[PDB]
Amino acid sequence: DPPEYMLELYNKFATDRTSMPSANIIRSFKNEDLFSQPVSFNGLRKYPLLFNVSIPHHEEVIMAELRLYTLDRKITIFEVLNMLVLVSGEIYGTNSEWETFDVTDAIRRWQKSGSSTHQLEVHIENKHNPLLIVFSDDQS
Amino acid sequence: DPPEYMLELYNKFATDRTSMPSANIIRSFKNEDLFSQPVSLRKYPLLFNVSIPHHEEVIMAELRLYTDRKITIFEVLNMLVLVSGEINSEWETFDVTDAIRRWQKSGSSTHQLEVHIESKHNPLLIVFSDDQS
Amino acid sequence: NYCKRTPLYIDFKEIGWDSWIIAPPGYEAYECRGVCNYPLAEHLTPTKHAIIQALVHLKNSQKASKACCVPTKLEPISILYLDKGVVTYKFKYEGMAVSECGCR
Amino acid sequence: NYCKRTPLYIDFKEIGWDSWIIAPPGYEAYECRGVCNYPLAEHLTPTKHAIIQALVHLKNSQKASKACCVPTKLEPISILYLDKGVVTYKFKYEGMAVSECGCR
Ligand SMILES: *[C@@H]1O[C@H](CO)[C@@H](O)[C@H](O)[C@H]1NC(C)=O
Ligand SMILES: *[C@@H]1O[C@H](CO)[C@@H](O)[C@H](O)[C@H]1NC(C)=O
Repeated sequence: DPPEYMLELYNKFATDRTSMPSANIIRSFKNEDLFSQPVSFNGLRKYPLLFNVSIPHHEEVIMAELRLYTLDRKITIFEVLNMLVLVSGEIYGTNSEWETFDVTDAIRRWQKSGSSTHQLEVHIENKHNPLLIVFSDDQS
Repeated sequence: DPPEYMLELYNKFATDRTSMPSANIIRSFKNEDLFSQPVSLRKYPLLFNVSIPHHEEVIMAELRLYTDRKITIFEVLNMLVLVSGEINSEWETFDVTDAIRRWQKSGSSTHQLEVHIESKHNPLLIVFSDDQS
Repeated sequence: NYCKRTPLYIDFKEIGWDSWIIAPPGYEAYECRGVCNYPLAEHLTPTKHAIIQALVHLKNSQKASKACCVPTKLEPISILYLDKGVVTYKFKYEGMAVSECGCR
Repeated sequence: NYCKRTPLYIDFKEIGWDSWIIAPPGYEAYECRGVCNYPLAEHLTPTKHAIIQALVHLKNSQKASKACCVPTKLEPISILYLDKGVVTYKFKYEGMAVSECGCR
């Protein structure tokens, strides 16, 4: 099963000769949990995520973003070490289905902490499973 | 015809593996004879066909002369005093590295010099150059 | 007969490499067919040893083997695959397609 | 049978190269004899294209030719010669002798 985002990145950089990827290696990571959607007060719906990230230490992470599937809310992402806020922003309307969130600084610290299965939580005030994209450039 | 100096440096750096030439490329150039040696203070001129590639860097260049004297050598442009020194050793060297550095820009050209000694074994020029490609 | 850039289209489904290589289905890698005969031309990027080996085989074919028509420069291509089960896209997978042939 | 460093001593007087090469009289350039068959060993420094070509020749020998045993790394040697009539000594005449063989 090929992620649609990874298939789009292949075709885009081949068709459009004006742009090239920010990094040579673009890796796609998948979520582990697939059965959680707790709801709480004020419409504050939350759900956790988990990823098996193994980025070689001899590479430099140029960019890393989290892709989330939606249908006017404030999407704030956390990291379970009791929760570490990574990035928080706002979404507009129910028309756009996907969204990206920069987590480059988080993956850079995980490269020093070593390869580990990290867990995150998202708070919104075959399926479209969220995935993680890592742009890393080799130094060898 | 192999110059004795070029054969000696080959055997030296082949026998002794502790030392290497100052430059990879070592070229030998020969003088043009004019059978003249006025005496008074003996002087005699020399001429060389030097063609050093511009894509190389001249690390060092010395002139080998066959012989107390006051050897002062010149270069015919007026006359340009190259080096002056002090002097029975049979051969002797005099650094002309800066002279070849200007000749490297001038292109392949037949340069002429003059040697003044105040007081076969043909004098030759040795050029140590390292490639940049 | 001559050391040239003979075309050679490739398909990963024929070699079962569809397991890890997601895309593309194939590409034009080319190949370097022909033979290297002395004298060797400068447009074939020969080596100092290849020039000597061709002369020695000319004198005695049993003394030394022939020079060979092999790729000298290899261009990269963008591929999408799984590296240890991880969907990886490499815009520059170097060493795949041939751009220059020669003798060694 | 294997792409290996088979010995190959050379003498310039046999090829008439004593005209310009003053010294040495000869040297051990070695050679890379053998053949390259899939799977290619890591001791032969293969390439991404060389691995694919071996798979295609294994499947269909008519589709693509086989990989070749050619020198991959060439060490220098000190020589004394005439470069356009100029006595030149090159302490490192690169590309003369083979130190590592492989497939391409
Ligand atoms: C997933 O993570 C574990 C350690 O938590 C690791 O041993 C395993 O290799 C990872 N999965 C893959 C496909 O590498
Ligand atoms: C001497 O220098 C001239 C410069 O014009 C050059 O053409 C000629 O080839 C040189 N002599 C030799 C023997 O190379």
